[PDB]
Amino acid sequence: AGSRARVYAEVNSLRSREYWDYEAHVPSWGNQDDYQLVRKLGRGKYSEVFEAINITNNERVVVKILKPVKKKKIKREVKILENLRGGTNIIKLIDTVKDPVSKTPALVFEYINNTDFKQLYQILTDFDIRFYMYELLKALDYCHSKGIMHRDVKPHNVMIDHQQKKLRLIDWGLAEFYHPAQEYNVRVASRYFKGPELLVDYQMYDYSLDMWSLGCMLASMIFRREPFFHGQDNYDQLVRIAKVLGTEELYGYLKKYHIDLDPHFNDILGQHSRKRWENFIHSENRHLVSPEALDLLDKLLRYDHQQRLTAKEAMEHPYFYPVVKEQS
Ligand SMILES: OCCCn1nnc2c(Br)c(Br)c(Br)c(Br)c21
Ligand SMILES: NCCc1ccc(Cl)c(Cl)c1
Ligand SMILES: NCCc1ccc(Cl)c(Cl)c1
Ligand SMILES: [Cl-]
Ligand SMILES: [Cl-]
Ligand code: NA
Ligand code: NA
Repeated sequence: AGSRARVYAEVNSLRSREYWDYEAHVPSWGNQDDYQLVRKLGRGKYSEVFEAINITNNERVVVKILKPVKKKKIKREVKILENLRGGTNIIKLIDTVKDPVSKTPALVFEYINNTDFKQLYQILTDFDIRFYMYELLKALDYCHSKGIMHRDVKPHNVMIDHQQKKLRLIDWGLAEFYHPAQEYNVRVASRYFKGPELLVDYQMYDYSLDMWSLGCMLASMIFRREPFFHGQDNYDQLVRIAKVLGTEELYGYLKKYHIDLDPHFNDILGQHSRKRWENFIHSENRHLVSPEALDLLDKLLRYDHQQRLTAKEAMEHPYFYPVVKEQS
């Protein structure tokens, strides 16, 4: 009874228990021998990712081989991906497979030809940013409507094929089901994309965490400061936020939710006014900034997770009118 989501709060309760009870999920594990690994694409604490070919039909795919130890987390990611099947701009899980001898599991995803935006021919326009942000919001509205928080929204988890104009939200390994009043682990998201709720150890968070991360991406793309809030560690991350949003405003948020603040913060927060968003504009980013971009940003990068726009409200904002008009 501390906080709950403004949208989609009871949606899992209204579904069959099997929908959200991922520990009870029994995946159907197909045969990894149908896939030929071509090249390594990346590696994380829990997985490694390869480009591959399905030798039975010549399809190019991505294979994520899972370090098999933590079976509950595997079931969680599999069930979430199955629940999100067909969702707009969510990476498509094609199959769940195992090495038939070792039984190590892997996930097979659709291929996306991921653009490196550091190495571009013409770099992003105002319309490009509006377009891709709208496409990303479609994925977040979809997963939130499906009762799921992504909890790791960041540029590297948003694949964009800038030639075909295709966007996919990937890496659902940290995603969870939202249940009202549930207390969640705050050790989620990338440092630069962690919401203030995580940084102050507030466990009763919801889908609005992803909307903070989204806002951080919007700020970095319109202002060209990437990442926008560049903490040196989790403590400094909150200081970077407070230098923009203000310290008195932080304390008002903490008071509202009765949040205890780790006293190490007292020695590092200092005192900071809330800054005007227009302060971030200069000649190198002016062409990407508009009154409507700043109004949207202001409504996403708020301490109070409850008062941030939902993904749908964000999609409805005038910033996206040119996108909706072109899409019609
Ligand atoms: O869902 C976790 C996925 C991990 N992961 N890491 N790098 C990826 C790239 Br490049 C592409 Br293309 C795709 Br498709 C996926 Br899938 C990738
Ligand atoms: N968290 C997954 C990050 C990741 C790893 C590899 C690739 Cl190729 C991409 Cl796009 C993104
Ligand atoms: N890896 C692509 C990250 C990215 C870049 C630009 C935009 Cl506008 C978005 Cl939504 C996402
Ligand atoms: Cl959790
Ligand atoms: Cl700053
Ligand atoms: Na898809
Ligand atoms: Na802390």
